[PDB]
Amino acid sequence: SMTSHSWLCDGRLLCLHDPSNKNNWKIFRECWKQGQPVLVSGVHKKLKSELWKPEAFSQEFGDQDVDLVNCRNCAIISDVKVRDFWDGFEIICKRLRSEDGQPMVLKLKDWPPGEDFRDMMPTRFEDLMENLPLPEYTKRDGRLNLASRLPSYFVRPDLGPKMYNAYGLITAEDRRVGTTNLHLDVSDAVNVMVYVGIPIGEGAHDEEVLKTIDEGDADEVTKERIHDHKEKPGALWHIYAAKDAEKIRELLRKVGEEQGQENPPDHDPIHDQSWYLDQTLRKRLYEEYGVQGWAIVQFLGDAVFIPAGAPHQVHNLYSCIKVAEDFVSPEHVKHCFRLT
Ligand SMILES: [Cl-]
Ligand SMILES: [Cl-]
Ligand SMILES: [Cl-]
Ligand SMILES: [Cl-]
Ligand SMILES: [Mn+2]
Repeated sequence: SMTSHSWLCDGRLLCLHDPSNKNNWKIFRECWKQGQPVLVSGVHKKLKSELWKPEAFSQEFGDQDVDLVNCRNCAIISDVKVRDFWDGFEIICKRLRSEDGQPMVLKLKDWPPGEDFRDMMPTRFEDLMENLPLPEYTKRDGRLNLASRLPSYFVRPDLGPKMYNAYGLITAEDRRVGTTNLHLDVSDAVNVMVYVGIPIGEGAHDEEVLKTIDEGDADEVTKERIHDHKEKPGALWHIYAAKDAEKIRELLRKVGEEQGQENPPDHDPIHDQSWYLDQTLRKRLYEEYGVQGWAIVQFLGDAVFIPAGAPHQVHNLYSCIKVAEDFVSPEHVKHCFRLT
């Protein structure tokens, strides 16, 4: 039977089932006011799927110049063509190679650049913004979005959306690396999985995806979504409550010292965006600092709501296209205020 919602993370995570339900706000707002993230499934079924394929991004924009990042080592690959990224998205043999002659795991940096999404891709912008869940919170002019209503005493987000495009991580060594490192934002965000590309040529790395989710600390209901429904899994997230950020800073300052980094006692390891919390660091955060997170697997069409001030990291299981919009909910406006 169709249901309004379910729970993940052993009851700590709301999952809404109908992205366009005019009553979602009544369930959402009680979880959101406590500083929890929220998951909304099924947004892919509202979108024009032909607008979100990698082949169409290559055909229409392939001649633009861009930089990429090598996710394994943080190296920047300067001033290449955007088709060099898209044409290897799903076909491994077509990927750029490192000196070792392996195909690289790559992320496309800042594309479309700055606030240009709307200008470059007007039809995609319409399709996304018209189908965001919780529209009174997430639309530019929604009645519960304060982004356009605050004076300069508050940090206001840029005009979005922002696109996040990157290959999936592959090997047992890759399990310790991020697509996006641990960091926080002063605004609220909604991030949608609009496309998941499951490769071919070295397509058979299905078993290291299972070990990654297991060791990622995912719940038994999330493990059922794979085996039972055959939905396409994109990315493994870890999110932490805004109130735990300083304990996470304290762990990461201790670890930097142990690893002979040399840093002033005040420096901000979260703001540096230089860390990925692997199984060892997550266990140490729980045991030694008493901090528990939410481990979330974002499938095709899932929308992740990230609260202002919440530290978070992302690890792509397969090749993904994500589109995110920032907003300022009244519940969390404290987090972008410039005083006390
Ligand atoms: Cl809060
Ligand atoms: Cl467009
Ligand atoms: Cl709403
Ligand atoms: Cl990063
Ligand atoms: Mn982010």
